[PDB]
Amino acid sequence: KGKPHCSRNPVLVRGIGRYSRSAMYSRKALYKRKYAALATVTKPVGGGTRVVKLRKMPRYYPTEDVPRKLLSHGKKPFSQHVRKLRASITPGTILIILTGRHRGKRVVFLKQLSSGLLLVTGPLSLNRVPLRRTHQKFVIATSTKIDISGVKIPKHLTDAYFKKKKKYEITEQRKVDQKAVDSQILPKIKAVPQLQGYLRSVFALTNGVYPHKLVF
Amino acid sequence: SGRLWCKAIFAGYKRGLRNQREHTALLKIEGVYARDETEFYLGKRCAYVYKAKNNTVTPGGKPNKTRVIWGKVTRAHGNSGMVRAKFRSNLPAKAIGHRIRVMLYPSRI
RNA sequence: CCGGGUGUUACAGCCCCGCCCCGGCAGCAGCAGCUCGCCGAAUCCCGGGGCCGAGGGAGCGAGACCUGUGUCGCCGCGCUCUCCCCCCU
RNA sequence: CACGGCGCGUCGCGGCGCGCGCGAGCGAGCGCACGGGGUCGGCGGCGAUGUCGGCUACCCACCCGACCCGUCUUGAAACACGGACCAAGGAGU
RNA sequence: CCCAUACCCGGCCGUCGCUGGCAGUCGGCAGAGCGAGAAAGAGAGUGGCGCGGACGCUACGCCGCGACGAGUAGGAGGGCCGCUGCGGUGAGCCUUGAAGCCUAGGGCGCGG
RNA sequence: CGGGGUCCGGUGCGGAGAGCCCUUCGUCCCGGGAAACGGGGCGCGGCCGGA
Ligand SMILES: [Mg+2]
Ligand SMILES: [Mg+2]
Ligand SMILES: [Mg+2]
Ligand SMILES: [Mg+2]
Ligand SMILES: [Mg+2]
Ligand SMILES: [Mg+2]
Ligand SMILES: [Mg+2]
Ligand SMILES: [Mg+2]
Ligand SMILES: [Mg+2]
Ligand SMILES: [Mg+2]
Repeated sequence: KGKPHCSRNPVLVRGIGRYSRSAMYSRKALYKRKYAALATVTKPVGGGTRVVKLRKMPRYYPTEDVPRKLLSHGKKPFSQHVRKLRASITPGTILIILTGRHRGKRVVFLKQLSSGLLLVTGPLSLNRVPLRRTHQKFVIATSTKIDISGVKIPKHLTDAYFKKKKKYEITEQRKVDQKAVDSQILPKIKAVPQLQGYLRSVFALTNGVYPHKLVF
Repeated sequence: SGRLWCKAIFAGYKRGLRNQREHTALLKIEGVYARDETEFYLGKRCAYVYKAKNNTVTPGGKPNKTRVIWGKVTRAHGNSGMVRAKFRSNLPAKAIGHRIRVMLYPSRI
């Protein structure tokens, strides 16, 4: 019993607390918190009753087996890895896809997903790309942004939604979600002059220009 | 539609004067000629692309005559923008002074 | 405007020297991001690139009233077995 | 502030130090991790007569390296000597 | 700024040292330890349900830590390297094909 | 028309190679800006231009 209180010290730096041992002994008020000192089931049968033993022994042991592994601590499954995002990437930023089938297409970025992939879309009405996922490494984040803080995207879309199944047919749910997102995205980009044509165009490298020199 | 990589020339292997180490290549990336300009290309993937005689399978397409040796940029070399690269297999010596595409998708911007 | 000469503050300035609270005020090995140093128990934070991941039965608690489990030792922490208050969903 | 009980407190210098008892040296759970050497409870493609894999080994190309062995000798690639090539025999019993 | 077989970190092979560790596989007849700064007893005593638990150990074996590795003349050790014959042994192989010889085939061993 | 004179402009080369040109998602409607002289044509027949 007892409601779980939050930690009494803000994290000063990772692994170091703001308050020392005595300050903690005071804040926790420990000066007044002193304390001092299955495998069988009976069943009826039509005889009598039988004590059936669940978890019965195997009917085959292999010729030989591998031993156990030593224990390690710092290794966690991909589900609960901490997700990182580049500073230059914020909702409403223009990205340049570098490796997909949509090579060098300028695309608006909306949301960071749960597994770290970026939920991205440039309204397919003009640059022909749907709601999609893209790894944050394989995109160039240019320094041009629109304001999409006042748009709502459905909460039902997620990595489970975008996960591949199994010919691929687009679903009516996909169509309606794309329409719902673009109906709010498009007027925002149409406010900025010469932005729809910019998104329609495709990025490329000509001779005499070098990425380390040019800024974006 | 356009070109999404940068030109480099496979100048030669990392070497002394009488010894050469074929597990590391030297690339001259076009347009960069100093150390304070090569930090952009560190860690970028590079590809040596060449044609052959037999057809080979390709990702997302029908088989063709093209083959690729992949690699990555490891560190700067010298003071004049030369770059050290490491490939999954040591490049053939016939590629000296030929084109290697350094791409951008291992991006940090 | 220039050249030559005289000279001692004039229609420019320079150097030294008693004091005026070492006169006073910043500031200070200065992001006036190069005017000249040695450092850090008087030092910490964040980030990027490259190579590698060898080893494989570490035990925990259960108590002769039980026989489970495979997140374990050292180390650093947080919460509860006290009671209140504040804020956001 | 790696301070935290009550006492008998001289176990004591004037309280702090610092001793003797307090069922007598047994409070428990959960959780996070810069903690006695990596894991994913993360994914993507291409596959039947043209494609996948085969270090080495067959042939060829390229860059770097690279003088013919045995022997005597201070010193051998030597303008020092033995040696066209191959098979069998051949010398501390 | 460039690089040696030098130095630092890591993997692997071997040698040497610790004259290191393991007979404790002590199981419903049992209780799973002897890594823990401090020479020595998880000391013995007498009075006030479910029947269950991986591998091991050719001890000439297995396992763990460190350091090191040039070599002529020469010395020593190990060869499950090789050739021929003899005593044993393989209820061995073989005319449903031995020996020998050839091979752009598949492999093992640092090497023989 | 070319070569000289004066004069006027630039001169760390803005008539700059630290530069210039072309710039490619495509198609469909209507409007504005430029053009009506323009665009495209082994679609054309000639005339010059070159050692
Ligand atoms: Mg040579
Ligand atoms: Mg001789
Ligand atoms: Mg001699
Ligand atoms: Mg002679
Ligand atoms: Mg002679
Ligand atoms: Mg002769
Ligand atoms: Mg012979
Ligand atoms: Mg070492
Ligand atoms: Mg030796
Ligand atoms: Mg042959």
